[PDB]
Amino acid sequence: EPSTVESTFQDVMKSGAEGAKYVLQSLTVNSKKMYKLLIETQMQNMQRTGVELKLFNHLCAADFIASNEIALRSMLREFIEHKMANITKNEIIWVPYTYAELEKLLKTVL
Amino acid sequence: SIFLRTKALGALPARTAEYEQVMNFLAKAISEHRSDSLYITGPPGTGKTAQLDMIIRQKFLQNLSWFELPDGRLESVAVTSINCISLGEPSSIFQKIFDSFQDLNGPTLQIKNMQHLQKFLEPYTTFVVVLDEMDRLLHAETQSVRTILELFLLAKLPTVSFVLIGMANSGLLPQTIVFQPYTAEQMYEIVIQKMSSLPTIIFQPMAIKFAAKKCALRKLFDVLRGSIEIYELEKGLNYIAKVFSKFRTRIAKLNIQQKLILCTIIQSLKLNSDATIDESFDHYIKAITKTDTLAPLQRNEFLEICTILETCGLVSIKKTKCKGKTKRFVDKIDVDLDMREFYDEMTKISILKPFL
Amino acid sequence: SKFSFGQATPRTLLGIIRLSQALAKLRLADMVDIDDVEEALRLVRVSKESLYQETNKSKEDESPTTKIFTIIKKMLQETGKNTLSYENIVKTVRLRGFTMLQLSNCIQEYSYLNV
Amino acid sequence: PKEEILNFIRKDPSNTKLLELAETPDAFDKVALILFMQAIFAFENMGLIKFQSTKSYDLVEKCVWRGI
Amino acid sequence: IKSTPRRSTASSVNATPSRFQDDEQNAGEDDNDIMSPLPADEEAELQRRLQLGLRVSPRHLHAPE
Ligand SMILES: [Mg+2]
Repeated sequence: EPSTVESTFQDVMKSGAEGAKYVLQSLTVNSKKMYKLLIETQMQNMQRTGVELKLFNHLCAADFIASNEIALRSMLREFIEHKMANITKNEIIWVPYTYAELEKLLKTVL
Repeated sequence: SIFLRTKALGALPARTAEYEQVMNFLAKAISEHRSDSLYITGPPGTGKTAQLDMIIRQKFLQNLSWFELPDGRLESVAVTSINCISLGEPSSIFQKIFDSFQDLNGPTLQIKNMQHLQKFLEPYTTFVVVLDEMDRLLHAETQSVRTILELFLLAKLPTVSFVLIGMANSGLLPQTIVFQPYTAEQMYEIVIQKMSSLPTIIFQPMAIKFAAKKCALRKLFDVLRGSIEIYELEKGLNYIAKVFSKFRTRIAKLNIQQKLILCTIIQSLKLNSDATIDESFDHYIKAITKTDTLAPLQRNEFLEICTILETCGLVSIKKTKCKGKTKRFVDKIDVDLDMREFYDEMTKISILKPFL
Repeated sequence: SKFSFGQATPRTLLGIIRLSQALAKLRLADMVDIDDVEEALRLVRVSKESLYQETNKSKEDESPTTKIFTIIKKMLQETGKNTLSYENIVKTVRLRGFTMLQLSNCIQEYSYLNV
Repeated sequence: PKEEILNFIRKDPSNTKLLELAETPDAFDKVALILFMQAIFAFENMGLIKFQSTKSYDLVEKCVWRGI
Repeated sequence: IKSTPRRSTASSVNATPSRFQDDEQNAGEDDNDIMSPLPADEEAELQRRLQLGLRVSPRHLHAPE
């Protein structure tokens, strides 16, 4: 017997592909532009280690999105709560996610 | 006065895309007498509670009214409002619904769970409930999702008539509707729609456009209200810019003596990573002795300078443990400022160089 | 540190003497001057600085307020009082070469922060 | 087999959702993953396999040997 | 046309918005006064207007100041 009744009591499907799309939908317009530049820079060479701390500030110099330099902590503490940009300073960040399903996320946010 | 009524301020403005989707859920549950559960999510400030309260206060046994069907009929619809955070226990949410529907003249029965609440809605009448903030109903995975799972099963089985409309905060699944936040053009229409009852409008068309884009609804109300209190305390386009600026600066507000200790705090965290208050005091003393400038301070008065940085918002002092052989509880020191603004304010005085 | 070389052995001290004595033979001089000692010590510093890069920065030409602050440190070393009446520090600034107008602006600046 | 799996899932014309999934080129890679996840969890409830960490789910161990 | 017009015309940006300047209005108002005597690409001008943040004082598509 395949056991269909007892199989609905455990987490069979078990960092959130469909859950990350609902987070960006509830955010503002300027909040989605901050995550779009981080994905394009990280998925450029999957052998790039990621986006450095001062590297993210260089993207704001070419596109007026944030305010200044002290406003970086206001957006960094919110992305780490939804599990989307893990830190790994040897500050180089890298989220544990492959580029197989990450390419489809750029079409939804566009 | 026109300044007193402006600061105090069924289709809501900038919400016609979600108002029709909400009324469509009730067109199939009251007309066909089918039980279903609704789920509403979104960030705080999208006007979720203001949208549901406007429908009840317009187109809607105590608490009995009449609802107008699209084709043209009449039915006894009972609508109530019960908040989840305004309760004592999450398991006692079934008793509050009974007190809001049953009349006070009849007998008051006690409800324990689902078996005592389903039998009451069997003979009956569309019971509409508005459970605000359903995210607090969990017990802070098996025992946590118990009140939500029980209330969802009560509004899914037939033979009864109980609808559930919840407003959370960001084959029997509820219809999820994501509330989109207000943008620049959406926040501007609500301002003119809310202040439409006023005879004279003292606001400028170019000032509301700046506050609508900089705040992208509760944050916009505090900006417009602050401009009226500021203008009335000193006696336009510049009125909207003063509300965003009055609410590098934390460094200039300190003295020259407090800047020397602060410069040694970030210096000890670079060559030692995790450091405590006892280790930071020894590094500051040995750093000022080679220069032979300014008199040193004792360890008792060393905490007075660090208290100024904590109140302003530059040094965060927490309580953690150690990582060596003597892993005991000790007070660790940490910072939360940027290195770009730190290496630019102290360099303008041209009096300190080895301390940076 | 990472560039941990050898210890200051006494054999390295005799090497500077042999290098300074060999430099005097090329100049046909029976006495070692000061230029022979500086030339012999330069060859040792060059061989030791081969690991470091060619990036050297030095700047020490700020406002003259720092030079006046050094005179105040001499009074605190002998006594150690932060009083407002300063009649002995003015006599030391005049002997240096600074004017009396710029001295009054430096004392008022330090008195505001209580130094 | 790939030809027998696609031909069996298309024998139910009443279900319109079963014919839409078989039209995708990744249909054989998705059906085999569903049956594999149902058999893996069925083996853990009986005590055949064993998981390592809780927030990992990447390696499985053996705890039942036939013959002993 | 880049080592001199990029610096001379940058001083007029601090006094052009009466100080909020939108990027949509730059292609409708400055195209007949600044972009007409000095031709430049629309994509290349976006990086020049965004590089003003390095000077602290001249700070979405809007340019607050
Ligand atoms: Mg609310």
